[PDB]
Amino acid sequence: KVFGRCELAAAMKRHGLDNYRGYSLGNWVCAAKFESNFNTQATNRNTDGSTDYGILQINSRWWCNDGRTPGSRNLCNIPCSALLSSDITASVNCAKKIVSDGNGMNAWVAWRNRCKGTDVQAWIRGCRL
Amino acid sequence: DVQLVESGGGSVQAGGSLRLSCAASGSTDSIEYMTWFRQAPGKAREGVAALYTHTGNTYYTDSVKGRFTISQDKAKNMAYLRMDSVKSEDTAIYTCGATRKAVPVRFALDQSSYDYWGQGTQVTVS
Ligand SMILES: [Cl-]
Ligand SMILES: [Cl-]
Ligand SMILES: [Cl-]
Ligand SMILES: [Cl-]
Repeated sequence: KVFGRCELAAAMKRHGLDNYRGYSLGNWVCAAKFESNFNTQATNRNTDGSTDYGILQINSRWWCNDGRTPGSRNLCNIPCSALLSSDITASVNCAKKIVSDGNGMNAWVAWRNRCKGTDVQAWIRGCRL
Repeated sequence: DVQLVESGGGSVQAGGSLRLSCAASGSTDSIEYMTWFRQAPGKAREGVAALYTHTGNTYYTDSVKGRFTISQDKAKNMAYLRMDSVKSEDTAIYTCGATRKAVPVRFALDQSSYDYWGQGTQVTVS
């Protein structure tokens, strides 16, 4: 499923992401834009045999288990398949753990590169939340 | 790929100070952590001090807390280890490591978390 911007904003708001660990809702929408282009089925293979899964490109070495990744830690205690669902809930709940790790949203490279320090509110503007 | 190059090192008196430097080059944009490891004679490599480059947050092994300081110059892709109040037990080969993955803090002092390594530099406490 490919979310619309305001569709995803409303879903993320319902999941309690607004100001989660200090990050306003626009940060989360922007992150999903640049991580996955709002595509819940996005995947990216890495050179360590891990794969990044879903709308927030969560990694299979550290966070979810896909059964094929060397050195798997599964800190979110979930199958990576759950992160390719059309509803965002498993991704969100694992993202809540990631963003709480100690370095905020810097975990997301696309967020660092294209969202951090920008007018992130623009991503929720017009959505009538 | 990322190349890491150490400078500094050598002999130092107990109680004294040395500074090590690590310069990264190559695909440096994606560097997440720069971290110092060491390996003392007859022992396994251990993580000493890790720095998360996008926040400046630092993580230390217990045996060096308060004495060693890791810092950076992010704009120059540099990491530094200032070793103050050195002890006998600090004699070791010190190696710079880096990774381009966003390793959980709890694994930031484990060597298997790292993808890129320098050459090692000897520090000897007399
Ligand atoms: Cl931040
Ligand atoms: Cl916002
Ligand atoms: Cl060279
Ligand atoms: Cl070493």
